[PDB]
Order: sequence, then structure tokens, then C-alpha cells
Amino acid sequence: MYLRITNIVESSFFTKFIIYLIVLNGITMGLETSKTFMQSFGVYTTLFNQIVITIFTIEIILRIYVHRISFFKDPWSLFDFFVVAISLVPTSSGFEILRVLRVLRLFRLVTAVPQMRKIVSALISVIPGMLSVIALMTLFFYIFAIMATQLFGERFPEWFGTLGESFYTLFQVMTLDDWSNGIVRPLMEVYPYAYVFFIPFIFVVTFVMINLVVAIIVDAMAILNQKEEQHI
Amino acid sequence: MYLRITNIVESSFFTKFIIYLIVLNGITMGLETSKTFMQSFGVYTTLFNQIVITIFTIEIILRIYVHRISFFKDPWSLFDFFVVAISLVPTSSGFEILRVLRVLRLFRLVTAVPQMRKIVSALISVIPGMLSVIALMTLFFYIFAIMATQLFGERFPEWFGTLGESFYTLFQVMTLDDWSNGIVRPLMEVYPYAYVFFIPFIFVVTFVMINLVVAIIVD
Amino acid sequence: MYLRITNIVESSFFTKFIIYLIVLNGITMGLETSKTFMQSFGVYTTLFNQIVITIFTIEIILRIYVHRISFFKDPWSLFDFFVVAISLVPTSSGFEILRVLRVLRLFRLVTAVPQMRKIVSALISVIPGMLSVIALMTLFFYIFAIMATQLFGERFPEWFGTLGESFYTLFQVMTLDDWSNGIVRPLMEVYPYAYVFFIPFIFVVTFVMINLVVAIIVDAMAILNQKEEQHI
Amino acid sequence: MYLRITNIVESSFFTKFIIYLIVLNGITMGLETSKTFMQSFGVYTTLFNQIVITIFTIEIILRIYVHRISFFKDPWSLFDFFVVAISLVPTSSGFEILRVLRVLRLFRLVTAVPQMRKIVSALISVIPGMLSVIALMTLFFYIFAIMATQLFGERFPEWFGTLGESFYTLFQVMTLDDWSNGIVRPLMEVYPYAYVFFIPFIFVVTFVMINLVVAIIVD
Ligand SMILES: COc1ccc([C@@H]2Sc3ccccc3N(CCN(C)C)C(=O)[C@H]2OC(C)=O)cc1
Ligand SMILES: CCOC(=O)C1=C(COCCN)NC(C)=C(C(=O)OC)[C@@H]1c1ccccc1Cl
Ligand SMILES: O=P(O)(O)OC[C@H](O)CO
Ligand SMILES: O=P(O)(O)OC[C@H](O)CO
Ligand SMILES: O=P(O)(O)OC[C@H](O)CO
Ligand SMILES: O=P(O)(O)OC[C@H](O)CO
Ligand SMILES: O=P(O)(O)OC[C@H](O)CO
Ligand SMILES: [Ca+2]
Ligand SMILES: [Ca+2]
Ligand SMILES: [Ca+2]
Repeated sequence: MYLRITNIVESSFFTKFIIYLIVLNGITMGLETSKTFMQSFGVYTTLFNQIVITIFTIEIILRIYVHRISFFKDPWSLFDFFVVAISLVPTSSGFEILRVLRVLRLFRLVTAVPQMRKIVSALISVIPGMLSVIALMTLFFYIFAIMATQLFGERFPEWFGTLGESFYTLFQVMTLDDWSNGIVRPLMEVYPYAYVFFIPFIFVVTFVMINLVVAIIVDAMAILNQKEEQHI
Repeated sequence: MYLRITNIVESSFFTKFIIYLIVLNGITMGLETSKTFMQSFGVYTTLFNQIVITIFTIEIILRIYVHRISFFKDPWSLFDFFVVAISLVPTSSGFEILRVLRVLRLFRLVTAVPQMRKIVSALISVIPGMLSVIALMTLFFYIFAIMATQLFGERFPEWFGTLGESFYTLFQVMTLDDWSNGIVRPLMEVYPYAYVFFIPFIFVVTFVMINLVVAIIVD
Repeated sequence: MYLRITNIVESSFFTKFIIYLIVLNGITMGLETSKTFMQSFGVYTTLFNQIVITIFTIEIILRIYVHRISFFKDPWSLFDFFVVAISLVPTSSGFEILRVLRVLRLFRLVTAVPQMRKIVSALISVIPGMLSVIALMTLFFYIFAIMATQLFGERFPEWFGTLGESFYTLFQVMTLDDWSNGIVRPLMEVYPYAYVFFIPFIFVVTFVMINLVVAIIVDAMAILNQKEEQHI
Repeated sequence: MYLRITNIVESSFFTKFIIYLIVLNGITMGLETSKTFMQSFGVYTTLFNQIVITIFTIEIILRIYVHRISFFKDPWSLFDFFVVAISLVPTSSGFEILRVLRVLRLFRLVTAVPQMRKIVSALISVIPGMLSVIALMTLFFYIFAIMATQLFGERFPEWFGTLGESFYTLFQVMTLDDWSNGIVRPLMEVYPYAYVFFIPFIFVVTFVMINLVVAIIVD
């Protein structure tokens, strides 16, 4: 009840099988798209999209029995749990979404192939130092988004009407996307002093983002210099 | 036994009361945004904002005397002073733009929590060693911002008519926000040779603004 | 004649004569443009094409006789071979295909000046350090390009709704090239929550590059750091 | 006489006096950029601009004696030399692109202050390290321009009609500025694979620059 079973899941090619599947469903989806394919090999992809979805469901619950408590202390598996089950809901005969969220099972190659789980994590190994800056921002935008809704708002509702709309347009200014001619000019042509709001908003906004690439090498590589190198 | 006040202003508890009042009034403004809200429930919100503003002109006048060797020489609280100052309807023979300025308060969630006060010291950490090459380029702006008006002001007033008008453009060109067909493909019509002014200038601003990035990291 | 062809080749004169016979094909190529030149005296350069081209495709024999097996194994060598062979094409008649690609022959300068290849290499060296985050990116993109045809390519045929046309548009969205007004405000009107596919897809695709160049700086500065620590 | 007034030049007194003037003249140059001030009042200080250059052009005669063959072998000193010559332009020339060069005399603010001086030296400190790579692409940019006139400029002459046209468009592409929607997608409505020349060009140009800025701690 364990042993015959423990050995199977852990195999060499069963991974290379559910990796051989992950890599397969992903190619029908690329054909599922162009309905020139789908009207010449429809039921194929459709029902291959149901037969594939089950090996992933035994695979998950097999892994669940083998590991038990530790399966549910693995984000890679919880995310596996997350992803694979999101497809378990009957997305067919339903809302657009979960049909198009079921494709998040190609996030599973990431889960599936090893070294893709270090560099993914070498990237998730960055947010702890940044959750300090990340929150300064979120308030800098709560406070300047509002000052926006008020001054513009009626005149320019599509952009800065309701606060979220100020959020959407603040973000857009930030990446500096067509902001020059698109959003500030058109404002400056009825409220001409609106450049007092946005120019030095832009300064705060790229100074900050630059000053966290001066610090991701000084503040994230300061914890990598205190406990790992002095080991000598 | 005198001066018993200075033993409540300083603690670890006063912060979640001011801080957590900041956070409240640092939300009430947000719900003002829903147009509907401030119809059904405006009544509680008009006063809510006022209750803190005196409580804050309390807190601050009650922070005024406890700290004095370094209070006015504390820009955080001077920033807490002037921010709170504007909130009480100044009377200076002036007109109504200030109503929007008060929300600047809810920056007080950074003013009086150290995690959001560690980081704002790491912002102005190396604002010197930078501020010269701010002040250089601010000449390089200014100068090109001269020829610019002095070279394309008769045929292009909207973009570069005056000194100021020329500036607001070069900053875009710098942030590069549709510079080519937004601004230079056109001038190139009345004036065919206007590329030299920007292909160069585009480098200089960005070459500067880039070296500024690598010349700070080692520090 | 093996020792006597090895004297013509790899001699101080081969510089005096190949690097020169290149640069004056890249002066003369700046003149097969602005066609007033072609009508007038263009047959000089239509066949100056051919001097340069047989001057080179003799070298394509000279080098292969001399460095008989040490050529096909040189990185910086198979290019010129390819760059000449691929230029070794019919001068005019046909559909017209690799008539344009000839101008790669100007690349030969990189391959016959050592100052070039070091810089090429100080650039290409950083590749493989990433060549698996490169496909971290293709995997992520693939999931997303699909999630576009099955999302917006009902009403926006130009920007999505196909496996092909969606990869692009997202690419323009990555560089943030007229992204918001230009492409996302439109989709949002048809579907407001389109942001819930791009406000994220941004913060991610940007993120990864920020931590896959921050790699590129630390990758070159963690090698400097090791030979200057065991002895100084 | 030829050794005497070295005492007036090599002095703490000399530099600031000119600096003071070129801050006046720099206040009153940015002021010469004016629709009203030039007309209303500038005709009465259009003399300032010419009695400044007189004092200027006298400065650049004895400095020349102080360093006999060493004036024109100093970087910053050759600069303001040629810079004043352009500024010496007769109140009526041929093509008054030179009356608008006049502002380049305000660049004497960088070559006369040793802070502003050697930061330029710190700037051009990375350029002869970079020369190693700039050329590598003014050959990348130059050939990707060649290949656009024989694909694209008989259906997009405005953009890739000639070399030049392709230089500008290409430079534009690399500033990533409105390139898909603005220039690239339109191309796909006649020649469909325009993107397969355009995307990796993006990557190849995009590759180098980032790799430049990394190993710029070395050059
Ligand atoms: C693979 O193709 C790509 C992918 C990403 C880029 C980014 S786009 C970007 C996104 C966010 C912040 C800045 C940028 N910029 C802005 C500067 N540009 C306007 C000159 C970039 O150039 C690219 O990243 C870098 C440091 O060069 C370029 C090509
Ligand atoms: C269900 C409504 O929530 C949203 O769509 C938004 C969220 C709630 O979801 C958060 C998802 N990031 N956070 C912010 C910050 C958003 C914003 O304004 O720009 C992203 C929006 C929003 C608010 C009002 C109008 C439009 C929109 Cl999109
Ligand atoms: O074949 P197309 O041209 O419809 O492009 C998308 C397809 O799904 C590719 O398999
Ligand atoms: O920006 P200017 O050139 O319009 O100068 C503003 C002054 O107040 C006018 O004298
Ligand atoms: O030369 P002009 O007389 O056309 O004046 C404008 C400049 O030359 C181009 O910026
Ligand atoms: O089909 P909808 O109405 O769920 O819209 C799609 C979402 O807004 C994201 O594209
Ligand atoms: O699509 P074609 O074959 O007509 O050639 C034109 C361009 O080179 C495509 O990029
Ligand atoms: Ca744009
Ligand atoms: Ca843009
Ligand atoms: Ca841009």
C-alpha cells in the first residue's frame, strides 16, 4: 500500500511520461487555436484534451498518497494542486475563463523539468528585499491616484475617473507609454498646470525603480555575503 | 513632577493610534472616490475627516513641546507640520486649490512607521553624489532648450514656442515618448535637418543618464 | 604546394588586401542605394560585386586547402564560409530572394579583424548562462499567446485570436511599445478585465529581464571575485 | 612684455569674474529667448552680448601667450576657443544658424569649473573603452539600413526610401519608440514578414546595449 506504490511514482520515465504528456497537450493547444486544424481533426484534440487531463489527476493523487503531509508543504505541488484542479471544474458549458485557465497546465512543464525550478526560484529569491520597496509604491499611487480623480475626473473620466481608472492611468504613465502626447498634453490643454502632477511623479517613479537595481546587488547580495562566503 | 506630558507622546502605543488613525483617514478619502458613496454615507465622512484634523493639530502641537532640540530640525515633523497646516482651510486672501493638497497627509503612514522610514532614507541615501550631474544636465536641458525655441518657435509654437514650452518637449524626447513621428518626423518637414539636434541630443541625455546608473553601484 | 599557399594566406598582405577589399565594398554598397547612381555608373559596381565575390570564393578554397580541418571547427570561420557561399548566388534572375542577404558579406570584417571578435565574444559569452531562461520565456509566452487567440481574437483579428498574431502583439507589449492606449484600452472596452492579462503579464515579463541582466552583471562580477580572494 | 600678465590670469580672481559674466550672459541668453523681452528691452542689451564677447575674445589672447604651444594642446581650452569664434558672427551673416550657435558659449560653465571639468573626463573616461563597441554597431545599423531600401522603401519611401531614411527609422526602432504600431505593423499590410527583419534586429540591438552597460565597470 506504500512500497509498490512509492517506487512507481518516483520513476525515471513516468516523469518523462507526464513530461511526455505536458509537452504533448501543449502542441494540440497550438492547433486547437487555428480552426483550420480543428475542423479537420476536431474530436481528436477535444477528447485528447480529456484523456490527458486524467493521467495528471492520478499523478497528483498518487503523489498525494506517497508524500502525504509534505505534498501540502510544496508550493510546486500545491501549485500543481492549484493548476491541475482548476481544470477539474466544468469549464465546458460555462464561463469563458476556466476554459482558458485550464491552459495553465503548461505552467506544469515549469513544475516538471528540474533546473527550471531553481532559476524560477532564483527569481522568486528576489521579492523579500523588494516587498519593502513594493509597499512604499502602493501608497505613493493610492495618494497620487486620488489627487488625480479630483482634478481631472469629470473632464477626463476614461483616464482618471473612478480611482481604479486613476490606477490604470497612473501605471501607464509610469512605464511612460504614450504619456507624453497621449495623456499629459491633452490634460495640459484644459488644465495647463497638470505637468506639476506628472513630471515629478515620473521622477519619483523611475528614480525609485532605478534605486532598486542599485540595491538588488547591494541589499540582496549582502545576505549572500554574510553567511555563505565567510564559510571560506 | 513637572512636564508629565512628554511620557505619552513617546511610546510604542501612540503610533497604532495615530498610525491607525492615519490609516483610517488614509482610507476615507478613497471611498470619497465612489460617487455614490458620498451620497448615502457622506454624512459620517465629512466629520470623520475633521475629527482627526484637530486630533492631528492636537498630536502635532502636542509633539511640538516634547521635542525641541531637534523638532523644527526634524523635516519629517515639519513635513507633518506643513501637511497638517494646509488641511485647516488657510485664510490668506486666496482661492480654492488646496482642498486637494490635504490628502498629502496620508504620506504620514510613512512619516511615523520606521519600515516606511528606513526606505525613504535609502531613497535620499545618495541623492548627493548625484545632485551635481542633475545640475549639469539641467544646464544641458537649458541650453538645448534655448536653440530649440531659437530654432523651431515660429513654425512650431505648440511644441516649442517659449522657453517653458521647449522644456516640456525635450523631457518627453528624453523619456522618448513617441519622439520620432510624434515630434521629429514633422519638424523635419519645414526643416529637413532637424535630426542632428535629436539623434545627438538623444544620446547625450541617455548616455549621461546611463553612466549615472553605473557610477553609483560601486557605492 | 602546401607550404607555399600557406605563405599567401595568413600573411600581413592578406590584411592589406581582404579587410581593404571588404571596406571598399561597404563604401560601394552605400551607393547601390539612392538609385540615381545605378542608372549612371552602376555597372562598375554590379560587377565590382563579382571581383569581391571571386576574390572571396577563392579564399573559400585557399583556407580550406591550408587549414584543411582547422577551418570547419573555428567559430569565426564557418561564418565567412556561410557569408560567402550564401552570397554566392545568381546575380539577378529568379524570384529574387537572397539578393538582399548578400550585404552580410560586410560582416566579414568582424571575422578578419581580431578587435571585433573579442567584443562579439564579450557579448555572446553571456548567452548560455541564460539559454534556459530564454526558454523559460518561450514557455511563458506560449501559454500566453494561446491565451490570446482564445481570448480577444474574436473581435481583434489584427492583434490576436491566432497563435501567430498574438506572439507578436505581446512582444510589442513587452517592450511597452504604444501598449496601453494603443492596444489595451481598446480590448478593455470590449472586455474591461483585459488588464488582468497585461497588468500582470507586464510586471512579470519586465521582472524576469531585470533579474536576467542583474544576473549578467553579477555573472561577470562573481568570476572576478574568486581569483582575487584566495590570494591578495 | 611676454611674461607679465600671467599674474592676472593664474589667479583666484580671474575665473569667477568670467563665470559671473557667463552666468549673467547665461541668464541674459535664456532671456534672449523671449517673444517680448528681446523686442521691448533686448535691443538695449543686444550690446551686452557683444561687449561680453569682446571681453571674452581678449581673454583668449593672453591665455594663448601664457601657454605658447600649450593652449591648443589642452582639451577644455580648445573648446571655448572655437566656441567663441562661432559666437563672433557678424550681426548679419549668410545663414543665421550661427546666431543660434551663440548659446554654445554658455558651455564655458563646464570647462571652467573643475567639478564640471573632470566629470566630463569621467564621462569620456568610458567612451574610449566603448569605441570598442560603438563601431561594432554603426556597422550593424548600417547594413540593416541597406537591406530596408531594397525591401521596404518603394512602398514606404518616407521611412526606408534611402539610406538616411533607414538610418532614422532604425535608430527609431532601437529607441523602441512607437515602432510596432507606428512603423512595423503598417509594413505588414504590404510585406508580411517585415517583422522577421525587425524583431531580432530588436534583439541584436537590444542585446548589445545591455551587455555594454554590464561590462562598463571594466572599460
Ligand atoms: C527581448 O526584446 C526586448 C525585451 C525587453 C526590452 C526592454 S523594454 C523595457 C521594459 C521595461 C523598462 C525598460 C525597458 N527598456 C527601455 C529603454 N528603451 C526605451 C531604450 C529597454 O530598452 C529594454 O530593456 C533594457 C534594459 O534595455 C527590450 C527588448
Ligand atoms: C474587480 C474590480 O477590480 C479591478 O479591476 C482593479 C483592481 C482590483 O484587482 C486588482 C488587480 N491588479 N485593482 C486596481 C489597482 C485596478 C486599477 O485601477 O488598475 C489596475 C482595478 C480597477 C479599478 C477600477 C476600475 C478599473 C480597474 Cl482595472
Ligand atoms: O496556422 P495558422 O496560420 O492558422 O496559425 C496558427 C496555427 O494554429 C499554427 O498551428
Ligand atoms: O518662461 P518665459 O520665457 O515665458 O518667462 C516668464 C517671465 O515671467 C516672462 O518675463
Ligand atoms: O536652417 P533653417 O534656416 O532652416 O533653421 C532651422 C534649422 O536649420 C534646423 O533645425
Ligand atoms: O470574456 P470576458 O468577458 O471574461 O473578458 C475577458 C477578460 O476581460 C480578460 O480578457
Ligand atoms: O513578403 P515578400 O516576399 O513580398 O518580401 C518582402 C519583405 O522582405 C518581407 O519582410
Ligand atoms: Ca507612442
Ligand atoms: Ca511608447
Ligand atoms: Ca519607448
